[PDB]
Amino acid sequence: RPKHELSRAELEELEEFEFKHGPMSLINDAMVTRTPVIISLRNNHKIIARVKAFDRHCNMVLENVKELWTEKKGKNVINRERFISKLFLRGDSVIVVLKTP
Amino acid sequence: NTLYVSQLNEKINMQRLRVNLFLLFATFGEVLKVSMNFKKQRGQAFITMRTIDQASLAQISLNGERFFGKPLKVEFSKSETKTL
Amino acid sequence: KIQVAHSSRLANLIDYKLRVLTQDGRVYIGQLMAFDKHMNLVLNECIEERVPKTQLDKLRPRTLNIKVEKRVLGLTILRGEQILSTVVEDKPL
Amino acid sequence: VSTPELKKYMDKKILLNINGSRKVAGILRGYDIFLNVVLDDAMEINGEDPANNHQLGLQTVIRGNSIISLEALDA
Amino acid sequence: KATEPQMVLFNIYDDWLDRISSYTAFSRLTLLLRALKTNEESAKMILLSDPTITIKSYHLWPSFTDEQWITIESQMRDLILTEYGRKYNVNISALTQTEIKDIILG
Amino acid sequence: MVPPINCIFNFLQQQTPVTIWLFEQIGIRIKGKIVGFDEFMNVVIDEAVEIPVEKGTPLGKILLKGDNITLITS
Amino acid sequence: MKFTPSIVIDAPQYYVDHFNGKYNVDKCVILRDLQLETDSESMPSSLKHLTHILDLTNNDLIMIPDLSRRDDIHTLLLGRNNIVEVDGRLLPMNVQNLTLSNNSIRRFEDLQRLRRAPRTLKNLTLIGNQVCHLANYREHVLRLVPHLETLDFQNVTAEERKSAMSFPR
Amino acid sequence: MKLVNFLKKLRNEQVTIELKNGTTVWGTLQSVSPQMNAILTDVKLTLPQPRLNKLNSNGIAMASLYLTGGQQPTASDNIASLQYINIRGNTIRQIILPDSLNLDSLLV
Amino acid sequence: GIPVKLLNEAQGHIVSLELTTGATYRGKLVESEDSMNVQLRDVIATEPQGAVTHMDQIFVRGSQIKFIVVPDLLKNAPLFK
Amino acid sequence: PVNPKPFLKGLVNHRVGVKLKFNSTEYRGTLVSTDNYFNLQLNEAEEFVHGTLGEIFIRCNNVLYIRE
RNA sequence: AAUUUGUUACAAUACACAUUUUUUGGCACCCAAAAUAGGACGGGAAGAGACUUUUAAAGUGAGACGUCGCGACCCUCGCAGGAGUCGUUCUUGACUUUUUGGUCGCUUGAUGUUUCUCUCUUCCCGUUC
Repeated sequence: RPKHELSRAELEELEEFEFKHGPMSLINDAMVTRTPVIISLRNNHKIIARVKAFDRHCNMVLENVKELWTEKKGKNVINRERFISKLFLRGDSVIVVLKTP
Repeated sequence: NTLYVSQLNEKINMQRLRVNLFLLFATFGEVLKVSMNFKKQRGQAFITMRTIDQASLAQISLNGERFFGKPLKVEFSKSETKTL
Repeated sequence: KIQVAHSSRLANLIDYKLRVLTQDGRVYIGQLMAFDKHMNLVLNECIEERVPKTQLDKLRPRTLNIKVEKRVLGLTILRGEQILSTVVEDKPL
Repeated sequence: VSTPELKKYMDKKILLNINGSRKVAGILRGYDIFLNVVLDDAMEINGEDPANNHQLGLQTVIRGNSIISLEALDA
Repeated sequence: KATEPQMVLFNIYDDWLDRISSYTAFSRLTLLLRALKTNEESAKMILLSDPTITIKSYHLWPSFTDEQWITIESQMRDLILTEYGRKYNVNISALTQTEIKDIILG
Repeated sequence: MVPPINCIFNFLQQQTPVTIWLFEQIGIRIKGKIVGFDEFMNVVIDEAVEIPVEKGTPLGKILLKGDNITLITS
Repeated sequence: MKFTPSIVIDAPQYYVDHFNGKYNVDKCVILRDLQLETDSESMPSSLKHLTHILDLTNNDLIMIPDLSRRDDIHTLLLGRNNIVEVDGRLLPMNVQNLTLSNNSIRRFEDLQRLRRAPRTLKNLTLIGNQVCHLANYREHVLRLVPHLETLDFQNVTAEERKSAMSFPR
Repeated sequence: MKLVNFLKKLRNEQVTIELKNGTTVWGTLQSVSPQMNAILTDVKLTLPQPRLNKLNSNGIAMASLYLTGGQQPTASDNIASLQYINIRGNTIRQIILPDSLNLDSLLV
Repeated sequence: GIPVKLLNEAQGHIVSLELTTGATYRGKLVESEDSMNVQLRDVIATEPQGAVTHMDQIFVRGSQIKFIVVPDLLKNAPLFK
Repeated sequence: PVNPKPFLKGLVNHRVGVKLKFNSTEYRGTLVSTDNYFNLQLNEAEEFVHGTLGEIFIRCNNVLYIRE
């Protein structure tokens, strides 16, 4: 059923369902259980972050997240690690997000 | 305010000519218009100034001054400019 | 140079000469007049400045003088999709 | 919301560039609000006009997202 | 998340007690117990500071090799050392072990 | 006039096989039997093979997203 | 009076010179008849505002010096200034024109101050200066100017530029 | 829920807005639009140096950086300092907010 | 918004276009919609690499447009009051 | 005459591969749930481009196609 | 013997929207170059090598779009964004007419894209230890 038919509260119940029961429930269960998540961006740089908050667009607030990025030129590789205490992440850059055991 | 020039070197380019004019007229006063709108060339250029006194001075001093070979014939404009 | 009001939004500033950055690395400098919801804006007398590839190499880290090829285009209407960031150049007449 | 106005273009042989590289020529049949354009007797233009040109199919539809410019070669 | 009165069992010690002797782990607990008050928000800043670290499902504490934990408890003490220190106005050099214990135990 | 998605519905019921070009970055073109479609022009293709740009491997019944669609060609 | 920051602030930077660029500044109450006897001090108050053109015409300035790094500035009008020497390293890459009419610049003093450049300016006017009268002054000015597009309204003649280059060699 | 409403309570804080270009902006933050258009005040915006035998940085971001008019000639590395940059929302990648503020109060 | 209304006010006048592909289409504007997709008449085209051609009619997608140059005398037009 | 959404409703808790548009990487795993946008959740996924991955969330814009 | 309060209308800001036409990304990659204890670095000029052209003698990696410019055996009269009309009263509105450069060389303007392949010596001027 299309979204333009529903009322103002039916959208709130719809978003509550989608967060509680749905794909993004992987992130929600990760926020409550304090389980660290791995996030791959489009950039190709992967952050190991603990999710304080998330949102519909997938943009999310992470604290203590660690960023891992490697670069190569003519098959000469170097691995670089960067630690930031507080992160707000816009959700359009992410591709895959996994929940660590 | 405006001063209608005449009898100048047509062989020189437009923008360059305008620049030259500006350079010339900065000593007398603040030049409001860089070059004449018509841009027919061959002398016809209206040097618009802020002050009338400055314009007058220019007219006095640069009457038959050597600018790109030929002597420039300075004179006061008939009608007032669109900017002024 | 010029100090913009500490809290000033795109609506607060009108007729200021701006400096507009697009995704392609070129800049449109001119007076802003209108703008829109998705932030496509209208510049009055605008000149697009560009960085030469040789100039771009010069910009790489080591007084630098860049030759910036620019062309004049009056009264344009930009597209919000292309715009990247905006800076203030001057204050109105 | 609003339908693009191709109304004078349809049934006329039209060239249109698909993406940065491509140029397809065909007789325009129909169109929609996203500019998705279906045309028949499609041909993919290339540097050598008779040689590298190869027809596509009896009916071809184009996503409006890949459309850049649309020129009609015709009245 | 509990709307009803009930008994629940959990382990405060988790990894550190399992790794390190029992006298010392309570002491590392008490270094922590003082600290989280002094860490209003930097707790989650310092405890998560190594993002490689994860909390075990049964356990409460971040499970780790315990070297940063010695660094964590030391940084946390310095936050306690300054906050106890600033209210009374003491120099950091003037702080001594007998004062540092008096900060810990009082 | 023949609306484009009407034409696609004529690809669904007429069971004609179609070749479909993807975006220029991916470098493969898919071909198969278009079964059904949505409003977003993302289509299910039965008995689809991916050809790099004729040794391509057969795919299956596969849902293909409309964002990457360029051409749908018989 | 002396060229201060306050004066600069006061100056009318509203009416832009529409020939090229923007913000045609005129320092003090009016740069035309400001009477700046000392060198152009407190240049930092402008802070490279904006072919940015500054009109200093009808002022007492002795030396063309004391500038802050100005990237924009392309035009200097310095007419009716008692300029003697104009040696500097600040305004080098910047600037496209220099109008020095009715000043006191020496034929040797003007040549000495520049020290020569591989490329410089593009438009130059030295008219109503003592130096221009001096014998071979045009040849000396062309040799000093090094690269040049104009010399007192008349362009250094292509052939004249070649002969001047030969004299330099 | 729109998490952008969080950023609107971060006003008057030191922040880095790390864009899609790789360009990073340190500055004091002002009102954030509902589209996440972020307007800053006193900002030093730069590009990181991939070392890697001096591999070539972003070619578009260097030009866009020199064309702000804020890059000073004598800067050895690649940076620019300016007042009042206004950033479109879709350009933002990451936002690094200060360590001091507590989330439990602001995330409600 | 005003920016699109100014494009509607430019109908029947020579305008310039920059597509995000890099080309330049200068010619007379016949139609424009609120989706910014315009169609132009008797238009000179400059390819991204500079090769210039001429075509009688053109229709471009608004999403691919980068900037549009409009006759200057529309600056004082009543939209800006 | 199956359409995409009932096709995803029929592929729930079946082994499905999903090819992303970038590196020709495909995640092979048991589908859990999908959103309106066709966001994906997977269990016991494996990344092919060789690894084993416990649980996965895949955003809708990056997927190329979905197969069984 | 202008201020404040109430009501009505219009305009601006914040309460919206991840599915091909603007703001929840077709994303990212060419690769490689300085270390010492008089010395580097940039710019200009000259010579030579190797390149090209003609049948030993001539200049500096080569081949393609434009961009505004240096010459001219040419054209060209010479003073009016504005102009006219009507309404209306001492300069305003509504309705019509429509830009100098029109060109050619460049006996190397001057200068940016895009493909392929592989510098040393001498002088002059600035910066750094």
